[PDB]
Amino acid sequence: IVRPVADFSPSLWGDQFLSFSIKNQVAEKYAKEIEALKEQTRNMLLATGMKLADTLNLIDTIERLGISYHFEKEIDDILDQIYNQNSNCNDLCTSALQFRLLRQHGFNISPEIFSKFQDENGKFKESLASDVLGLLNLYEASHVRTHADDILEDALAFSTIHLESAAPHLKSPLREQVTHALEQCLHKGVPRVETRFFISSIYDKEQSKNNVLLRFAKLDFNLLQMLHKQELAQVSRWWKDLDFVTTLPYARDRVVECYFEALGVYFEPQYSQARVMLVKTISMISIVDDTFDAYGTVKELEAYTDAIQRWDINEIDRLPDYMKISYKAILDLYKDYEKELSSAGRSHIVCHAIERMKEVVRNYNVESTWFIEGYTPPVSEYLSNALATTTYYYLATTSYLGMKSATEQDFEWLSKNPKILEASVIICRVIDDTATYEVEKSRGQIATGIECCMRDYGISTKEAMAKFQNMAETAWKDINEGLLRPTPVSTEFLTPILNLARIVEVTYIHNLDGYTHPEKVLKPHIINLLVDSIKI
Ligand SMILES: C/C=C(\C)CC/C=C(\C)CCC=C(C)C
Ligand SMILES: [Mg+2]
Ligand SMILES: [Mg+2]
Repeated sequence: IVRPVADFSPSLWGDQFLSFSIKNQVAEKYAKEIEALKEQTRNMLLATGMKLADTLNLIDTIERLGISYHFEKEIDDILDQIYNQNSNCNDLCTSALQFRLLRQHGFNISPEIFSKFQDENGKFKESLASDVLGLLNLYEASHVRTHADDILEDALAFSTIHLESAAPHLKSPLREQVTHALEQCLHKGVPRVETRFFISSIYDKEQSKNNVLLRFAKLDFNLLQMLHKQELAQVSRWWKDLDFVTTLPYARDRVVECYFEALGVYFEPQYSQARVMLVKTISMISIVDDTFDAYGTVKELEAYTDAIQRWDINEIDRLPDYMKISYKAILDLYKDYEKELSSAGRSHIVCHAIERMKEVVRNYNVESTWFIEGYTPPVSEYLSNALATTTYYYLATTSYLGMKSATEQDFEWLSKNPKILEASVIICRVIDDTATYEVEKSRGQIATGIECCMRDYGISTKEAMAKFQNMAETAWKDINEGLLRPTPVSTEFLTPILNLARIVEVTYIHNLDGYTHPEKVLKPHIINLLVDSIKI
């Protein structure tokens, strides 16, 4: 049997992550000062008689500095109270910020706060075009719209045109903040990435900066980075022992990239265990994808699918040699999962993640069949299979495994394919097909998402690409709507789904597969998040 040619580039990273020894003295020094700075920060938030604009600017700063995970109660109480006071404020800057912070935290504040800034048609008064800060905040707020927010239909285009016009003459670092926002808005960015940029390129360079807050953010970012470095070391050891880089040389070698993805789903230390489990699944399912996609044969892929469906060690002998590697590693990864959760009595929940992995594999197989036959389904039929081949129902289920508070009713909710999860899956799927379109019409892909769409509707490649853009916009409005209270589960179980959508946007920025081709988009992030500390 003849297999296809290996074209995946090797891991950029070698072994620079394989061993990290925490300087335990440094850590304890950071932690001790952090405790002091934490209380100073708290007392800032609990301070009385602050004006509205100063309270929102404080919370916004703490959030961009990446330290708001320390003050979830205090921030919640202050925004709640702001929500219920429905105060009037005649300042675009403060109104737009009030809107974004409330919406991001689930409070369904009314978009009518923006009507006083519009003319008749509900178009923004162009007299506002010289209010750079107001424009900046309207621009960030315009990314948290729901379907009930068509007052804001114009805010993105209006704020964008005038930020571009103003940017070249703005002072620093405001200029760099605006330029960055136009390339990457806050709401759809990965939080650690946005936080590293804010600390280093913006706040550190602010004439007005608060020194307590800056030192806090620098120390906290560097202290957490040490934890992530440990995790990546241990995950890097795990990957090494499996040695798929030699035994399965057809597969992408990307455990570091998988770690970055999992660090986007959550970065806080309380999710250390969840983070490590999640990375391992991403790795493994990336292997199964390379097998179906650029190596295995029709007959082989079917025995793989059946074996996965059956999910029993007895089945290895039914599969060719190399597939036995994949198969046993998968089954043992899940025995390990069951062991990690024993102590706490949560071993049973592994089966949810398993059922979603079986589903992924089935749909890989269907997609193979469609390719071998040259079948070009209608869009509806394409999606009923290709949504799950994003792995996003699978990764979202996985993300809960390590979260100690995840209950069985939380997994029940996720199994019913709730609206927020589906939106996140749709974003992943259409970003994929827009990016990997051409590159797969080269390898003779006949059932690419875009193709199905053109043939189904009778429309050119462009119009089809714009139709996928619309499903993504619809999907982001659905995610934003899914964060509004009352939430169907704790917000703690909603954020991973939202972060899954962020991860996809950040990895395919500028329409290029950054996981397979990490050097251009993911490499600078991995360096800023996992190599270089923030110079204090
Ligand atoms: C956008 C396309 C994909 C995501 C492919 C399916 C996912 C993987 C093969 C895991 C690595 C990439 C992540 C963004 C988690
Ligand atoms: Mg694939
Ligand atoms: Mg494929």
